[PDB]
Amino acid sequence: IRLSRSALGTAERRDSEVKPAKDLADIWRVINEVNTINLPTFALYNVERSQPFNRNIKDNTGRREERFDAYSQTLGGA
Amino acid sequence: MTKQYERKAKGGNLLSAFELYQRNSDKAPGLGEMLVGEWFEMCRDYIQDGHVDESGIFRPDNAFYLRRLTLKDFRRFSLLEIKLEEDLTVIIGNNGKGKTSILYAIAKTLSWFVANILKEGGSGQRLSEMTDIKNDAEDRYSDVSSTFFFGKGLKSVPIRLSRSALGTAERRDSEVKPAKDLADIWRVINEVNTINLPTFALYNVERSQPFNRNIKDNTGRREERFDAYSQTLGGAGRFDHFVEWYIYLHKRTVSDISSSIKELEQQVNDLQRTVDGGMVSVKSLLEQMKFKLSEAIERNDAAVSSRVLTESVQKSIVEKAICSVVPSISNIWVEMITGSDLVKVTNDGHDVTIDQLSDGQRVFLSLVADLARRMVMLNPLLENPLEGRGIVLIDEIELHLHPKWQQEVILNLRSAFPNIQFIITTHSPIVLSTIEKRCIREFEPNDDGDQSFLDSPDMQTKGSENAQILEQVMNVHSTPPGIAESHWLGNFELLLLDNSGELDNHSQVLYDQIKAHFGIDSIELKKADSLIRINKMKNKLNKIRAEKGK
Amino acid sequence: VMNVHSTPPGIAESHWLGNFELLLLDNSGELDNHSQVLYDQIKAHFGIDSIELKKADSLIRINKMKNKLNKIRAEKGK
Ligand SMILES: Nc1ncnc2c1ncn2[C@@H]1O[C@H](COP(=O)(O)OP(=O)(O)O)[C@@H](O)[C@H]1O
Repeated sequence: IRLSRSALGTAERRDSEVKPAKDLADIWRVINEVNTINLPTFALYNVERSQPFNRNIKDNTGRREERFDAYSQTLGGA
Repeated sequence: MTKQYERKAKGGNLLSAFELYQRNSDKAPGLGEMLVGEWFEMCRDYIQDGHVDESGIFRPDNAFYLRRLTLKDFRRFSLLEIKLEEDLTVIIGNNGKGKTSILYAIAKTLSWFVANILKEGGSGQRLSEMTDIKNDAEDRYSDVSSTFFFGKGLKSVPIRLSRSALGTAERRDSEVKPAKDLADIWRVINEVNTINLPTFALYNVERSQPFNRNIKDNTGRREERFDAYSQTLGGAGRFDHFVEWYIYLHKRTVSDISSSIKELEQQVNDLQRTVDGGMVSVKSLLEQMKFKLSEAIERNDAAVSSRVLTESVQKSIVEKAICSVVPSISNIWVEMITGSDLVKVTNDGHDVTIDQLSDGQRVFLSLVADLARRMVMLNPLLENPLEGRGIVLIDEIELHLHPKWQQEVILNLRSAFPNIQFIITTHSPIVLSTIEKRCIREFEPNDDGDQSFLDSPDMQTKGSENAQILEQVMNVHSTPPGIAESHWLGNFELLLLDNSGELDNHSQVLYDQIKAHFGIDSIELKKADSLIRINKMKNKLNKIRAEKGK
Repeated sequence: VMNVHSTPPGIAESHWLGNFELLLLDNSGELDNHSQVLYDQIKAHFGIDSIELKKADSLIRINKMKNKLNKIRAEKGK
């Protein structure tokens, strides 16, 4: 998988080659929906962690109980 | 009534002189101008007197700093009393030992000073209900005590911040009256005639903001002298405010007033002659700029009457403060890229912007830049505004800093800001290696808050080895205890000591695996070889002694 | 690995052991006025139980008896 970007004000724009990642994640998602499987975990813990306080707002964001809530803001840094 | 006040004021007291000035302020003026001004030019001199030492650093005659702090039932501390150094105090300990709580309490105490400096009879921050009162405390209340020092005239100004818990008979009240008195002195002396005010800054863990490229346009609030007190004791410094102020300085340096006031005068001269004959319609709706001319005349005398430094001079001072403290930064300036003005720096010979800066460099840059801006804005009467009074609290001074940078983070800060009392907390022994032993307050590993005083370490940390400071001061083994390979040298030493000294199979296999793991010329192998050498020589000496006689 | 000194280089007290090495090896390995002054400074700053003073006194002991043995050997080598 290759991520590519061109600078501002450039006539020629470079594209990204992200198809194999889509294929692998499609395999994971389709197999999981047909029959439950174990899904990989992708997390990023950058400097944006260590923020003060906890449970700032009620955070109406999508029912933490459901399984695919584990991928929400998983690579945000905090 | 006034005889004792007159006698005491000549002896070196400002509070009595302040009371005399306040009491004679509302009396009959003119005939009593000399007597009321004599107290003014004794209270103002107390805050303004100072000499330049042999090192070329302005040393105030009367320094302002906090002497001792007492915490009673405040969080994990049942009763803790702390004595603080005049220049630099370092608080060290394990996690959850209350180091952050001490800085938080000092910031809350300084909040009242800041508030009463800003507004007449202002109210500072006061303790929390939910999290500040000690749990399982039989009194359900807490208080913090401060004993600031402002020269021989004010040897002690006790400050008490107190609070009760959720549900009590008597609500404990504060004793912020001396802080109000001192800040009232500062404010009214400044308002009668501009003086230098102390800077109180708190830098918490929450100073690692990722920075925003979008900054609000300069409305004018970032150039007021009383803007260095905005969110100063609030954790993160206002780096966006610094960026706006720096861009303002760049714009006013590249534009200046001598290239605009003369143009306004020329336009007025042309238009007035044009409207001389009549038809003043070309000036009735053009009178707005003629009145804006007088408006620009105002707010400009304040730049000459308050003895503020030139904007170019302020820019140069801030730039040289930033570059001489941050190691990677070489120079900093503003460019008009695609119209908007943005700040660029020089990191390791490259010209990245602020948003491209790493978190380690950006946080330290923001800290030093905010401190320099606040000192420059609050100290307009000094040749070097960085040599001004103040108390700055920094939590985790080594945050996001490489060990190479930790060896020079204290010396640079002390050199840039000589007259600020720094109260810091650290987790690194590399920083402690550059700090005097007298400046360190330590929490014992076996401490649940029942202790009453913070002692200095027994070993001199300044100029010491990192391993020695890790062992004696921080009680950390040089090698990791949880790694099996870290005990091989001691096991080899014991297995060679109990044996006759010859390398038997048990010692030989351990030596071989030590060689295989650490390497051919690791320190462990050299130490093992030296132990073999000394054991062989000791055996030789014992054999010689046995052969000498029976 | 970190490419960092274990002892800070910007501290004047860090080079005191090396300075003592120089001022001790200069004449024959014996103490004199400036060497004794530097030893007193090391003792007062680092302390009595500090490893710095232990290294300094071990160095003094080694050098004094090295000088004695050198004189003994030079006596018979003439
Ligand atoms: N109100 C309280 N009552 C009792 N213990 C508390 C209270 N507030 C905090 N603590 C404890 O005291 C410590 C506070 O941590 P902190 O002041 O940040 O110390 P450090 O900065 O050294 O990590 C933690 O161990 C916490 O559990």
